[PDB]
Amino acid sequence: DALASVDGNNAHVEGSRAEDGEMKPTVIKSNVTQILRKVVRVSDTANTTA
Amino acid sequence: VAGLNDTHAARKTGAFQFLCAHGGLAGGVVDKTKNGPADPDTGAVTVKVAQ
Repeated sequence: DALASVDGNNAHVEGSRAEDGEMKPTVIKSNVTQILRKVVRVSDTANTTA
Repeated sequence: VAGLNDTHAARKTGAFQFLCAHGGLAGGVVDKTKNGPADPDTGAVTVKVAQ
């Protein structure tokens, strides 16, 4: 929710009323996780050799 | 919905009937004629109509 852009023309009268509202959103930044998998299948016979 | 400051419409709270198994609406108020939906788990109907 960083600040707004500077208003270099922020000049007003001495007897003026405020202007309209300043409704701003509530922007959110989001992300999602990722599943990393590593499978390894080795026969039992190959596990007995030397 | 953002941008509208006060031009929004009023709000209403779910009354005793809405929060129950009303089973339909007749506009801005719950309907007083249609029996509520039967509980899926059990065979109960908590919103009935006098015979």
